[PDB]
Amino acid sequence: ANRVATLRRRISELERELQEAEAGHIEVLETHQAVEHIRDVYNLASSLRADFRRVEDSWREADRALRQSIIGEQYHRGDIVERLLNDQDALLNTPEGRVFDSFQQQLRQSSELKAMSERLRVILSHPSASDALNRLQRHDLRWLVKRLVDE
Amino acid sequence: MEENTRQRTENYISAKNQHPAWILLATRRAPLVLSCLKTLFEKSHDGIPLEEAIQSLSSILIEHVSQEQYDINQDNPFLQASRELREWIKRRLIVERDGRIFATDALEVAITFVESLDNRFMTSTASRLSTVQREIENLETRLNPNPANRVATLRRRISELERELQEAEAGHIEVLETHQAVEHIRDVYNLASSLRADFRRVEDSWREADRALRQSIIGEQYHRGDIVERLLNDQDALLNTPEGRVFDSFQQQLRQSSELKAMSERLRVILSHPSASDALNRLQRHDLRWLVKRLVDESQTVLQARARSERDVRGFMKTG
Amino acid sequence: MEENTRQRTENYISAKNQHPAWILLATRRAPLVLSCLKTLFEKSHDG
DNA sequence: ATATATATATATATATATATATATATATATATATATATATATATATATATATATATATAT
DNA sequence: ATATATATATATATATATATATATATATATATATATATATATATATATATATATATATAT
Repeated sequence: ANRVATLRRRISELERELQEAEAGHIEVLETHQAVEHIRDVYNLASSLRADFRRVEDSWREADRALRQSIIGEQYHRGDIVERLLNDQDALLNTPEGRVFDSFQQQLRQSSELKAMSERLRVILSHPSASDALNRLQRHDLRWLVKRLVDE
Repeated sequence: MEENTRQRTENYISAKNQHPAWILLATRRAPLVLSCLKTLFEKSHDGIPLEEAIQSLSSILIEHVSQEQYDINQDNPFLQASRELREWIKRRLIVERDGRIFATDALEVAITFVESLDNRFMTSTASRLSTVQREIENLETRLNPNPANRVATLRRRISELERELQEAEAGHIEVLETHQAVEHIRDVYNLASSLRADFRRVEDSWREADRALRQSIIGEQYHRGDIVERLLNDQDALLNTPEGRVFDSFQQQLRQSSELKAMSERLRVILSHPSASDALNRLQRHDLRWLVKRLVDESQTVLQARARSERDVRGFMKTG
Repeated sequence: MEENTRQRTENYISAKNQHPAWILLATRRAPLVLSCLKTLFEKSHDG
């Protein structure tokens, strides 16, 4: 009931915005606020790239721990046969691996990524963006999807 | 210009030799100082009454009696705390104002670095990839003024929402599984807690503008020549473009009390979910619970500071 | 947790001595190293 | 006239030896800087005595 | 009622002790830089062994 009520209020709000738009009450952001919004969206986007280098370290640490445990257990086969029969990856580093895997599941919805890539270029084509972000930042934000997928 | 990189190297050298945050992290006692300062400022809501600060710092020093390697004396923790507070005030990483102590930008940056060393909240997450998607989708609709595009976007989003409503009517709704809820709560805490970051810097910017204005007035042997340009308008003389106007726009959103009323209930409702027990520790739950009031109180303090500075500089262009 | 009040100083003491990032910020040559590395990795994060 | 198995010639690849330059590990010396210790001076707070401003009690 | 003595409110002067502020000098730790020896790596000349290419020669 709460879900349907919230969606019913949201759809009515969108209808009101549509009614205003039909009347011609469009108001785009000035430069003063467009610069701020562009900077904010840049500061959010650039964080997606932050933790790729730590997932690798966590997985390597799990690998070293697993090998040391295997060597230490001089007389136990049950643990290794348990590991091998499991269909899951041997390096279940819960704190980082699972979050990264769920993030990858999102990265593979190419429909959203294409729209995001187009929107990046369109935003960077606006006159205000040249003042909001210097050259290097504009370049970095322009190639975000490519480097995300490559990493 | 490529020489900007060499200029950046010079800037880094200057920051190394002059910035309180980098200065602190290079000393041999930095771990103890940072731990004590964080333990002091962690629980607080708005500054610390100075006397209250002394007692808490002395109690913490007593918690560090076993740490005698840093000269933590048992004879009198009160005197030690009194000495330490002035030691840190002299380093201008904590400041004294209105009978209470605050943490300046340098200490905030240092603590953010230290506590982001190892166990920081993950930013590379599906939740943030949805957040940036939504935000970038929203920004484009407001960057272009074409009416056909706007109406098309609205009349397609209406169809999406209508389909989702029809599906929810059939009962196909679904809630977050425990791990998604944990991740989303962590991401939302990471977003919300960042609003409070820049209050300690707006004040520095306004003080910088005030000092620049006074230096410009005093530096001309004949003040009347320039005072005319300043006093010709009734608006605030602290016209700090870099941060003042951004903060003013942020106020222009804070004063919409309806959003705050909704947020106050929504945050506590979110914290009521069982998964919030695991996603956030007790301290983070406390900080996120009172964040709505904390932002407003901090904004009132900052606005009062600006009012004081503007009034007391207007009392200076006159009589000059 | 409550025991964090005491464990945090040990954690920070270990970090200041072990973590490469905090070691680098403590050396006397840090600014040059940071500027050179930032310039190296400015153009490309792909490796 | 082609396959199929030796034989010979040639080229390639490898091993040995030496010369030259560079990298790494270890040890030591040096310098710098940090932090501390020490010494001195001054500031602040409290206590006690006297002076100035104002009023009341005691003895006859 | 007169005459004497004392007390109350407030400040200033002087002394005592605590504490902070300032400066200097010192010891210490540490970073760092250098030097030495050793090992390692690359290049060139030559000897050695392997492999391939070409041709001869048997059998169909």
